[PDB]
Amino acid sequence: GNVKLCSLEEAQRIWKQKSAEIYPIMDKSSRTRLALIICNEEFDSIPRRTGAEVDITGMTMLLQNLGYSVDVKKNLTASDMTTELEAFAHRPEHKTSDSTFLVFMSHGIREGICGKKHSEQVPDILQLNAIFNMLNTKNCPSLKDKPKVIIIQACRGDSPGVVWFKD
Amino acid sequence: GNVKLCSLEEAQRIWKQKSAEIYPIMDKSSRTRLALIICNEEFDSIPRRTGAEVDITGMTMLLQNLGYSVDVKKNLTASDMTTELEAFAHRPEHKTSDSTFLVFMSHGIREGICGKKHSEQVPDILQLNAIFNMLNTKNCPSLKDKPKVIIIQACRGDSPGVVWFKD
Amino acid sequence: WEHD
Amino acid sequence: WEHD
Amino acid sequence: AIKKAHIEKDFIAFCSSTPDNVSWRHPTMGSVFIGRLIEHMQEYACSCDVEEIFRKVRFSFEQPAGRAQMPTTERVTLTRCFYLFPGH
Amino acid sequence: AIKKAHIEKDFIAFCSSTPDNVSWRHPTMGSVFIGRLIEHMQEYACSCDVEEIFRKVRFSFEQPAGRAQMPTTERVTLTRCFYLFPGH
Repeated sequence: GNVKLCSLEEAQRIWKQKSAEIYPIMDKSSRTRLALIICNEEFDSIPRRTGAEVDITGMTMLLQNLGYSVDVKKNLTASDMTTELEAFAHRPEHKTSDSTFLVFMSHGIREGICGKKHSEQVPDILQLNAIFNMLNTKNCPSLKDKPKVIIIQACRGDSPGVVWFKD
Repeated sequence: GNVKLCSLEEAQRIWKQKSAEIYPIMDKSSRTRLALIICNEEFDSIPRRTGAEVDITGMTMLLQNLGYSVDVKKNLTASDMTTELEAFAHRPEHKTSDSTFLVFMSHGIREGICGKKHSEQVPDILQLNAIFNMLNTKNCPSLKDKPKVIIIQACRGDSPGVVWFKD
Repeated sequence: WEHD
Repeated sequence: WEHD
Repeated sequence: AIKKAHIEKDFIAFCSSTPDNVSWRHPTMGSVFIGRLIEHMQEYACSCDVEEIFRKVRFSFEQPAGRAQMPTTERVTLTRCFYLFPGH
Repeated sequence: AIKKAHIEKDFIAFCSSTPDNVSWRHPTMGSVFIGRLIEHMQEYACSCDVEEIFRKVRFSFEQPAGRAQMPTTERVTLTRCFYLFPGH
């Protein structure tokens, strides 16, 4: 759709220049690509992430036009996120996929992503290494030798990320 | 020397294709590039890193042929490493450099690099985010908008990094 | 605008 | 060979 | 029989900001990171590999527009270029 | 006057292995990661940007030679390609 399509000619040119170092692509007719979007807009003790609805709509359409079946999940707790991940890692569609896209969107801190029931005194965060852990060769062999792209839209703390310089 | 040199012709071809998205290079006559190598071979309570001497010799020659003045430091403690870094961040040569290379080599764990006086019960490790912290725009403005490449040769734990699969 |  |  | 395989490989994270730092969001425009990732995706998916596209995104956040933000690519184990060959 | 700048930018780490995992070393051959980084550096510094060269290194560790190891590129904030233009 809105994605600028790759022409057969240029595709083979790309395919020619460095074939040996490209992740193989699975035929369009048989592959079942999966993608998972976890978005948290509603929180019990943190300001609502107003605008998420637009991000969701945005990513979903994109992934779909890229050839991915998009499973959307809203307002989960770390536990629920950890569960949904184990589920996604076990999906049968991966056996016939060539890559996968995981997308997280929610508040966050430096150590991890914030789940719906998170508070200052009682944590509810998903440690980043856990996502990498649940989708590796041991916990998800269906994706061995296949691209696993994680995209995260979350704060990494409170600092505004800037310093001043003179001029 | 042993580095395959870039020919003027191909250099400009590269310079032509996507000039706008290349980090600017400083004239060979005026730049003073700096590089720092911290290597720990001798340890007080861990098996000696036999072979380091060859890694050192290796990287040093390389960096030099790349156009870098290489400052070598051996067997330091986290403290000493943290000090040497503050020193390197303050060096005046950076003002007239276009990038920098930092190279660490020593035992390590998942959280950081091991210093000379490290033991199981009494830690002596340099947290990875600290290196990034000491060389950023705030603590080292001489390198703002300039490449800062960190290269680390260290264990990240004890796991052997492999799983079995059937075939 | 807000903080994420 | 050893572990680094 | 059996063979050994790498426990971790072919990964690539892409965060909206750098550690310790926040990311921006607008009530009727959503996250800048997102809207921008999409914009670039729609544009260069046909000719650039994912890593390159991510870089191009970081590059658009280079000049601090008040609501400063710097997207980070992390834990990359992609041993090859990943072109999305949209259109097939 | 004064302007704002990104606190963290233009960085790029490259570790010998992936988290939780060890890296190999030989008494008379040194670290594989190192000897290999060098080998590739000497070879492609003239035509490939640093990020690409790093990838090429990861790629040489793709087939597990017993002493399995997988080099990771981390905390990348390079907003541009960094060619080392050796020779000048």
